[PDB]
Amino acid sequence: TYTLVWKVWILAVTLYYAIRIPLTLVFPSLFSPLLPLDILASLALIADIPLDLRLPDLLAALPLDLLVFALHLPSPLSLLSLVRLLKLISVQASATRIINPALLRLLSLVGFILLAAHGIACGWMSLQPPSENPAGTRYLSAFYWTITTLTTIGYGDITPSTPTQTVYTIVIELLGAAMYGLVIGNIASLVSKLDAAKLLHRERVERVTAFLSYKRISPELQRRIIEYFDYLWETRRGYEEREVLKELPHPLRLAVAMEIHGDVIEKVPLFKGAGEEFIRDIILHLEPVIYGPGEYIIRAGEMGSDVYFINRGSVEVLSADEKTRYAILSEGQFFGEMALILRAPRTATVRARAFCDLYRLDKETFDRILSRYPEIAAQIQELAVRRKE
Amino acid sequence: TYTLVWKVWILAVTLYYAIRIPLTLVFPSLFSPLLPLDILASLALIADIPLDLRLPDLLAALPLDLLVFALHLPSPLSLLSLVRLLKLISVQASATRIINPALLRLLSLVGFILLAAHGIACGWMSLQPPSENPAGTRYLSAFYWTITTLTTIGYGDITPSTPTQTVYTIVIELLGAAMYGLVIGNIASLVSKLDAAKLLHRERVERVTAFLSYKRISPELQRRIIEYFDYLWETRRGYEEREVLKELPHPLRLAVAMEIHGDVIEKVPLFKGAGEEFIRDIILHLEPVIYGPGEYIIRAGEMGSDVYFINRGSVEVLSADEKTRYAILSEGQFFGEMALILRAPRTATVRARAFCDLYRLDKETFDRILSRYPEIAAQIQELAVRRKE
Amino acid sequence: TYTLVWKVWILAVTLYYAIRIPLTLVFPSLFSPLLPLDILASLALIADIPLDLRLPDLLAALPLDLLVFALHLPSPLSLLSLVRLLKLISVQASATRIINPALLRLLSLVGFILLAAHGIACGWMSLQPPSENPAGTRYLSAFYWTITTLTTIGYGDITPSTPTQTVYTIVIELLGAAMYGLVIGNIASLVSKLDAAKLLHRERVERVTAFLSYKRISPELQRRIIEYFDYLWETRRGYEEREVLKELPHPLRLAVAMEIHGDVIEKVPLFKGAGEEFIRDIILHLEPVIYGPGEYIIRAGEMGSDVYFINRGSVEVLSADEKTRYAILSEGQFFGEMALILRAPRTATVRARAFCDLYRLDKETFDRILSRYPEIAAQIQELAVRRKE
Amino acid sequence: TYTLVWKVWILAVTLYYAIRIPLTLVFPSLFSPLLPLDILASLALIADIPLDLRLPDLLAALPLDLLVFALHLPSPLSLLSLVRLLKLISVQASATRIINPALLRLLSLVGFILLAAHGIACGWMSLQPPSENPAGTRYLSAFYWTITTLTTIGYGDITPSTPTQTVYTIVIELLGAAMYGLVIGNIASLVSKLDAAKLLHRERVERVTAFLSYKRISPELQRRIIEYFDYLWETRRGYEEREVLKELPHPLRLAVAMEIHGDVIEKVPLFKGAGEEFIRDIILHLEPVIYGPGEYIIRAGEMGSDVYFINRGSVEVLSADEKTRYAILSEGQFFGEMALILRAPRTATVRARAFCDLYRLDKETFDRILSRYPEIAAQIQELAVRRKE
Ligand SMILES: Nc1ncnc2c1ncn2[C@@H]1O[C@@H]2COP(=O)(O)O[C@H]2[C@H]1O
Ligand SMILES: Nc1ncnc2c1ncn2[C@@H]1O[C@@H]2COP(=O)(O)O[C@H]2[C@H]1O
Ligand SMILES: Nc1ncnc2c1ncn2[C@@H]1O[C@@H]2COP(=O)(O)O[C@H]2[C@H]1O
Ligand SMILES: Nc1ncnc2c1ncn2[C@@H]1O[C@@H]2COP(=O)(O)O[C@H]2[C@H]1O
Repeated sequence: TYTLVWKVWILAVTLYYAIRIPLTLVFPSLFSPLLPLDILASLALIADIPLDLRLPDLLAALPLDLLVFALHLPSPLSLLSLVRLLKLISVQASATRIINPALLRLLSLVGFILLAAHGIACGWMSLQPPSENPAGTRYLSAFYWTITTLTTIGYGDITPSTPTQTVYTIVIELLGAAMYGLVIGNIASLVSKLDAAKLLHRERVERVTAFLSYKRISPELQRRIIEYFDYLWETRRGYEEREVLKELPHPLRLAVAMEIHGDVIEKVPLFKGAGEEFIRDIILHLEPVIYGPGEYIIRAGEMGSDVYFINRGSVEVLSADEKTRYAILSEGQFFGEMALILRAPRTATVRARAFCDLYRLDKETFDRILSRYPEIAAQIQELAVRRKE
Repeated sequence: TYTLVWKVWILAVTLYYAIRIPLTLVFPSLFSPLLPLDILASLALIADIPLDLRLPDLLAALPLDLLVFALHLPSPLSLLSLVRLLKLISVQASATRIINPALLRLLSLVGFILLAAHGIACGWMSLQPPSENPAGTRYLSAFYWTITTLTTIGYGDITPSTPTQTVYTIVIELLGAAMYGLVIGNIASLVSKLDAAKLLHRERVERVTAFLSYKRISPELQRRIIEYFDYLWETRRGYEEREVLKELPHPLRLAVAMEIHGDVIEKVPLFKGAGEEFIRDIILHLEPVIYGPGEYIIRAGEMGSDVYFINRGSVEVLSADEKTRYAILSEGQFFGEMALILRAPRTATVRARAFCDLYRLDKETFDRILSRYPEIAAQIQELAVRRKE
Repeated sequence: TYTLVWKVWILAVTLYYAIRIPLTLVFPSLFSPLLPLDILASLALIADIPLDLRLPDLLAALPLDLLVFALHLPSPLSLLSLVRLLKLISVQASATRIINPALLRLLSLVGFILLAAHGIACGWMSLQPPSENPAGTRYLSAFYWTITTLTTIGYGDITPSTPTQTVYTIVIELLGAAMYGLVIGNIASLVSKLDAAKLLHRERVERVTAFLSYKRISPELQRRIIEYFDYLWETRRGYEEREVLKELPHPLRLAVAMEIHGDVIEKVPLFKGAGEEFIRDIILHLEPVIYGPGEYIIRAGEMGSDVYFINRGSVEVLSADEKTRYAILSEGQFFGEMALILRAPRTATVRARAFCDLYRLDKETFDRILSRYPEIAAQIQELAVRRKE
Repeated sequence: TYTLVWKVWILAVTLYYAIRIPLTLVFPSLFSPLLPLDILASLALIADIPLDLRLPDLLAALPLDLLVFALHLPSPLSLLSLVRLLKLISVQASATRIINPALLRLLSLVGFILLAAHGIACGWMSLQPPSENPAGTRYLSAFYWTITTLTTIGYGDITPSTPTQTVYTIVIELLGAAMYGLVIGNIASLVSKLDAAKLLHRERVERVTAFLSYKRISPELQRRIIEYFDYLWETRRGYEEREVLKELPHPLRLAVAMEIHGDVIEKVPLFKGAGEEFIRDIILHLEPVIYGPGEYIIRAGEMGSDVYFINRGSVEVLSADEKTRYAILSEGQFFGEMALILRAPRTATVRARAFCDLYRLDKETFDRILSRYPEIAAQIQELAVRRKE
């Protein structure tokens, strides 16, 4: 598309105006050689209102410039040529519609302050006696004074000497030295929001760890609490899927979930090739859970019935005691299905070989699934009746 | 009413005192020509206590001024004429009872600091040797010094030279340079609360978008999540009606709801002209929901029964498959009524042609409505039995 | 008690040390006339460890002073007499155990900074060439420089001139100019917590009012929403009783409730003189609710049964229509009792004459009360059977 | 282990580089005697990439130094030797993996600013005319100027005099005087998080106390609310066990609970020596509760059945009236067991002699325990039948 190119070009034109117009207000020797480079940017300003896809555009586009300097209008009225700076109040919002915004906003404030400093320096250069000095060093001194005043440092090596300069510096010391604190506060607060996810996984971890270390916790447990937390930050960046997705409506949430959980989908044998309405009914009820190594899930005799679907990692099935391990299950399989099918207590124990994450599904949705969909229930039936040895 | 006029006049009088009294304390040549303009404001100060609809008013109204300058009381005791400044401590609270308060408060703090600066400058002008200089430039220099000190810039071009001036500037450098930081912090924090609604629709959108862009989401879904969010900001400003209205009591909430949801009311045929107690029983249970274009609502076979009332936009009804579209529904109509009436599963599918918002009503309130109100149930009965083709 | 007197005396002694010890470190001409006033404060320092009802006390109490100046120990080692300042690190915490703490903390930080400024000024006075000047003006100049540096104003009229002074001022410009910002930030944040209740009733009111004024709400409703809110702030200061009292345990909550709701207690005829276990069972289930004038409570035909106990204000009972008003009820009475007793729908309508607040009690606790306590049920029975006309 | 030693050594080497490299950039007379101390640190830099258990390490380890000064490369290109400072951007994160982090982070920011100040001072020393002055005082003056500028104090005693110096000081006054505010804000905010637990027990206590003191609460109740709160802070530091432990998964939560509640375990006679599956089923359902002295728990006639296990303190059993105290129970015992066993109302009253904390267990888990485990039910049966006198 070319809308990005046009927006970048408009930004370039409105920065050209911002840098140029006060500087040519101070020095009238310009605008004679820079004339050909101004008509193009002026006709590229009235051609932006038709490209709607608004009062700033109406006021700023009309060529109020190029005549103020033409008729050589005197000084108390020549300040009305400054209205071509009103594109910024819209550009700062239109540039947002393109990169993390917490980054685009951070930069826009920085340019703004470097434009305000230039404008104030050009203002201070004007109301001075005519001194036979080069223009470049005069601008350097004016900008040095403006940065000294705005930062509330105040060296005092160069200070006002006339009542007009005194009033001007009072106005600056109030206004600019207030917005510098304001903009620096905003930027300082918004730098701390570049991370967002790192901060919460750290606040949560510190909150848990302070309480754990306050008590006389053995080193072993304290080893695992910090390993799980690191695993969660690595694989999920501290995000909470549920907590994010209860802001969206139901169809958008379903569409997002069917792509987010698309890894466990087409992995287990019994989901793919089993219709498209079952896969929509069951996708929202799959919830993630993490079990670390050397940790138990089923303890062979408990109530409840919660099928567990292996996403990543290997799970090991054991008896009610340590003896006679049956087998080992891997990625894309599941276990714990006959607790509700046969109406019997748990008949085996399961551990985790490594950091394996897996999806747990409740009993109510599961027995509703059995009561509604016959052939999937039959497949579970034959798998359970075969799994008897 | 004239209470606004009287309050504005009292504000004008208490600003006249604030600007004048220290300035006439410094210069005793005044108060001779300004006498006729003082008696009116003094008699407009004792006439405010009777207009109650209070200790500041009691202390400040009594003409302690106009005698201090009369008897020409000496300097160490003449400072007791400053008590006419105690109207501000009430005026700053009484002006609130009139425009967003987050705007009225922002301005009141700005005037306060420009009054404190003037008072401090008038103070610094006093304890100086008598210099043969014009009064205007002397006030300008004093105000320049006060603004330099309060802003913590400190050029140092004009500095104290006597022990009394040194003690005065120590007092200012502590006290005023503390409240300047305090007031600027308050104003900086309260500028960010002018928006309120824009901020939350932006924090929520960034929170969702960061997680969406962290994953490998296709561009299509990412297109719709941001279109819905923009539609919600345009039509609701990011507000949450439920979340706002669970602070009010039940009768106030009902009265607010019957005006807020008054658009869907008198629009559908079966609500207006159907009593006034049904319309009170059902107004609180209507909840809004948004469905975007190309999105499904009913999938022809599901459980549940939730009638959907069309507020704005057109909804299209389809079969269990793509073939044989029945008809199209428009603004002010509804669908999905016979799921509970006939005790049958959903017999049709519905999509959205554009961004249509609609109101969903639960099954419990609906069957209670059927069990309580006979004639509305009969109207639904005849509409359902006619809608069989 | 005398513990307050002893604590105030200890504060006076530890402020005497704080003001005196660096000042006598700078000027060795003292400590000769001030000797009798030091032994008393020194023996009032070793007598505080026995009054336990602790390392700061152990280190600071031992008379390390009074010998440093005695043997006239040289300068590089005389700084070890400063350890008598270590009582402050405990006093700042012990003074809390006495007035809103948000006020006591605000003042303690202010004294701390005025002690740090004095200590730094006394430090700067020392490493100077011997100048034949009065001591008072020298201290004034040193304190002026210290306040200029700590506030980050920096006039620059008096500046370091020796390498030792340069190192000292670098140390101050880092350390003191950091804690001044720190302490001022703390004080600025904690000034805004003096109110606490005013802020929340204002944030809530603005949050509701912004949404109400965004919509096209009639002036009448907007009149009542703001009157109720003002009534709630006047009678409850914006507090939420429930929200406060679910931090306490059950017995403390019961003890607090039996005193808070003691106004409605011994007011209605049927509670006082009706045992002490019923009054404990029912005190926690009474909840407050506010109904404004011209507002309805019962609409004659609804389901539910919620007895309403009149706390303050008059309530008016009406028929199902406007005609034939029955009577008027006043403070200390109740209504709406036979909805559950006779198993009949509501037979009357009730309005509010003015801003009357009243207590609502649910149906489950009420019918449990009827099922458990016989004589109160009999009293309700006879009152209901008499109230048939 | 030796990984801590290696990490400390790497920190020492990267601080040696940070202090040395700009200082030898300014003064070329060095690097001749300091050569033997550089080769060791350079070969201790390429030996860190193999010890992985990464682009900063790749760029910084290659000996780009030691040749820039060798060939005596000119000034506009000699600045490329600064790349050996890129270890800090990793070291600041790797030092975290070792002491409360809220302390390690506080210190890392302080070193960073003292390194930035040194770098800026060394920069300012360079672009100066050659003055016949000692190097030490020149560095002292440069560092004094850098600290004056970064702190936004600005004495102005020494100021730039050349255009290059003016551009340099503009760059510093923007950049360094922005990050000084940023880092000081971060450190000021993070100092207030060293406590964490103290703050919440204080915010909660103030929130409760403001409401209690707003009402006309008697002094007696106000005495106990503050004693319980102090007891809770002493024995639990204001922590909420439940609220912390609903962030961990179920097996980690169980493992943590079986160590946290290990005090009440092996204390009561009937838990230890009663299997290992009962002790896992019941450990998560024990919840703590605190009852102060002179407070009632059971009032002899109520419904419900909640066994109470004595952790610490003595509990006293009384009749339905004051007469005929039966006995006294101590640490490690329990009461209130026959409310569900005999299906009878409460037959006794119990008070608290002192601040005794105890564990309450609900009725559903208790009757499930009775229905599942026979021998523990039999032990409760025989204890209840013996406890009949
Ligand atoms: N021999 C086996 N081979 C494969 N899977 C098994 C075997 N024995 C038990 N399982 C699985 O392990 C599960 C443990 O709990 P369930 O009894 O609910 O259901 C069990 C089966 O899913
Ligand atoms: N031919 C039709 N004309 C109008 N509305 C229909 C038609 N067919 C179905 N509907 C509506 O579409 C709804 C789809 O779900 P229900 O079966 O619950 O109820 C259905 C009717 O409200
Ligand atoms: N004539 C009356 N005198 C006093 N109270 C009444 C009278 N009529 C109705 N009430 C009360 O008003 C209540 C309205 O609702 P209820 O019918 O639940 O119970 C009613 C009584 O408590
Ligand atoms: N004489 C006694 N000796 C020991 N314990 C008792 C005695 N009488 C009552 N209790 C205990 O006190 C409890 C009070 O409530 P319960 O009746 O539920 O169960 C009671 C017993 O656990």
